[PDB]
Amino acid sequence: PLVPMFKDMERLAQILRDKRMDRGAVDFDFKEAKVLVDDEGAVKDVVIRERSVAEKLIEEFMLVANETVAEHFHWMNVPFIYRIHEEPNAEKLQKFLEFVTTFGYVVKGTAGNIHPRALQSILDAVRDRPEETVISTVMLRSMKQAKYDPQSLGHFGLSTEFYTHFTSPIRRYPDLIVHRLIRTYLINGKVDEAT
RNA sequence: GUUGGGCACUCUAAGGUGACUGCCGGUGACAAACCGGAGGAAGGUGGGGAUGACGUCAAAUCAUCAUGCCCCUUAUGACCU
Repeated sequence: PLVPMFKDMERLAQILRDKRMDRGAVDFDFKEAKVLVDDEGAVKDVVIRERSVAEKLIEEFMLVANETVAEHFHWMNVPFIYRIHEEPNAEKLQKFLEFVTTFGYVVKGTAGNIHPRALQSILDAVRDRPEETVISTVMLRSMKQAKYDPQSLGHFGLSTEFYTHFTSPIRRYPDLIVHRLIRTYLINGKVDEAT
């Protein structure tokens, strides 16, 4: 009974992913380790963490929910919490652009006005190359860390203007705050100056 | 800097230019906003500074005001070492 829904979920996730990549999001697909332990905490193995179709599908659904909530509250113009990723440091990024030129990769843009899509075009060009891992690593080191902020400053890595965390309030206090602000402003209608 | 000297550059004292997110767009209600993008000595409150109608609250404080209610009065007074 669920198989038809799962096939529609896969198609929708692909449509959302295609849109996200066309918007110029940076797909940072790095090989992470997963340490496997037993019930006694003894190490059994160290494997590559793979992101499957099912994880990527849920990722796209949580992303579009997160974007939709952030955009809604941005236009409501009430105090809210955002998940921001600021523009890269122009000096670090200039050094990265000089670095990838040594491998013969030429990027369209200047370090002070780079579009995320221009970085994604490098990742796509280095995919399945020996130099992939290192170009990827030096690109990451040129980016800023994402953080929580009351200002909607956008999310460079996701190439979006509106982003918040809404989808995990059991394990993230920002999401729990987002839920309280939703209840305060939308459900209870409490948009008064003192609130 | 002496020794002149209008003393340019000082300097000092005004006066006056001066900056306005104004220009100018990316987004978007061709909106806002924000990203800006230039000019410029300097930027978005050019930056720090700056503002009453009914003033008003056992605010705060009986050393605010109270003497409160004190009191000692050749002494709950001053002078000396």
